[PDB]
Amino acid sequence: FVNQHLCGSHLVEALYLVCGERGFFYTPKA
Amino acid sequence: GIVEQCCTSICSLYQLENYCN
Repeated sequence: FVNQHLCGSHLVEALYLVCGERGFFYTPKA
Repeated sequence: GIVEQCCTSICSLYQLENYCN
């Protein structure tokens, strides 16, 4: 589920699954 | 940024983890 084009909610979902309890930061404008 | 690396181009676990806390 990680090696493809991930945009919007699809990208946010991947970060959620991968980072787990560590959490993550989502910055579209960077 | 993350959109350029994962949305506009193909993502990777290596890059995704760069955004975990």
